[PDB]
Amino acid sequence: GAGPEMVRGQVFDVGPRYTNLSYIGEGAYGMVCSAYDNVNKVRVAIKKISPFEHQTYCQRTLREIKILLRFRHENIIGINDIIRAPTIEQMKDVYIVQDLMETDLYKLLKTQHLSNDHICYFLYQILRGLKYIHSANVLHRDLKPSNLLLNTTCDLKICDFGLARVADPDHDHTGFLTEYVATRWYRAPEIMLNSKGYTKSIDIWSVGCILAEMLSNRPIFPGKHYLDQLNHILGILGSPSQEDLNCIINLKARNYLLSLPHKNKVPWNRLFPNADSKALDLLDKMLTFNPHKRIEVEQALAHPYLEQYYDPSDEPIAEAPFLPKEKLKELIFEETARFQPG
Ligand SMILES: O=C1c2cc(-c3nc(NC4CCOCC4)ncc3Cl)ccc2CN1CCN1CCOCC1
Repeated sequence: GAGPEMVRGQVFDVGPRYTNLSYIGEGAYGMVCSAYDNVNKVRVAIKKISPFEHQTYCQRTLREIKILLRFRHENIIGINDIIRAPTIEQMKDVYIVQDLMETDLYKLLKTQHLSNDHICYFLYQILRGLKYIHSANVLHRDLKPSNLLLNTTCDLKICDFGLARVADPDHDHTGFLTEYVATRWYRAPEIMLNSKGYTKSIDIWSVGCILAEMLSNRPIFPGKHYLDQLNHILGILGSPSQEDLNCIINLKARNYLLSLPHKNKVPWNRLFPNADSKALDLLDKMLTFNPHKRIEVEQALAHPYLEQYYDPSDEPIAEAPFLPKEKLKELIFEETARFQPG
C-alpha cells in the first residue's frame, strides 16, 4: 500500500530503493535530492531530469550519460544507477543516482579559509580528473567551484557534464561576440573574441580562475555581463601583445582590442600577496591570454607547485576515448537500459 514521494512541486518516482528525500537544488529541466539507498546502505544523490520536450536538453542529457557511464575515475562523479519507466511511452523523467558528497568548493569558499596545503591538494585533484577527461577527447566546458564536490576528508570529484563536448579544435573559430552557454566568470578571453570553446585550453582557463578563487575566496573575473568579462580579464592580464593580437584574425575582434586604452599587467603577487610563489607561477601559466601558449593539463600536473603529489603512473588516462528530440529520447532509453531489471 505504497506511493511515490513528493519534494517541492515535483514527483520523485525512485522507490523502493530510494527513500527519505531532502531537496538539494534545481534548474531549467530538473531537480536534485538526496535519498537512502537500500541495496548498498548509504544515502546517495539523485537527479530527476525532464528533457524530453526540448532538442538541446535531450542532447545534453544524453552526452552527460554517455560520458559518465564511459568514465571511471576517483576524481570524477560516476553514475551508480539510473531509474526510468520500462517503456519509452511511460518514460517522462530519468533519475540519475550518484555518490552523495558533503559539500562543494563554492560553499567551502564562501565559508572557509583554505590553507596552502588544501589549495595544492584540491588543485592536484582537479587536474588529475581533468587529465582523464581530456585524455578521452572530452571537454567539461563548465568547470567552476559549484561543480567541484567534496567529502569530509577533502576528496574531490568533478560533476555536471551537462555542457561537455567531444573536443573539436579544427572547428573552434567563430565571430566576435558569439553567444556562449558556460558560466560567465570562468569563460576564457577567446570565447568573447573568436572561440566556440571546443579546445582543451578552455578548461584550463576555468581551472586558472578556480585557483585564483581558492587563493582569495573571491572570483577573480566577476564580470556582470558578456563583454564586461573580457574587461575584467584584460584589467588583470593587461593589453594583449602584438603576437597575441595577430592570432586574432577576425577584424571585428582585433579592432575591438585595438580600440581599448593600453593596460599593464597587474602582478599576481599584488592580488595574492600571501600566496605560494610556485602557485602564482602555475596560475600565470593557466591564465595566459593566448590559448595556444596556455599550459596543458599534464604539463600543469608536472609543475613544481604540485611536486608533493605528482605521480604520472597514478594519474590514469581513459581506456576508451570518444537528431530530433524523439530520436534522442530513444537514445536516452537505449543508453539507460542496462540499469533496468532484466
Ligand atoms: O547535477 C548537478 C549537480 C549535482 C551535485 C551533487 N551534489 C552533491 N552534494 C551536495 C553538494 C553541495 O552541498 C550539498 C550536497 N552530491 C552529489 C551530486 Cl551529483 C552538485 C551540483 C550539481 C550541478 N548539477 C547540474 C545542474 N542542475 C542542478 C539542479 O538540478 C538540475 C541540474
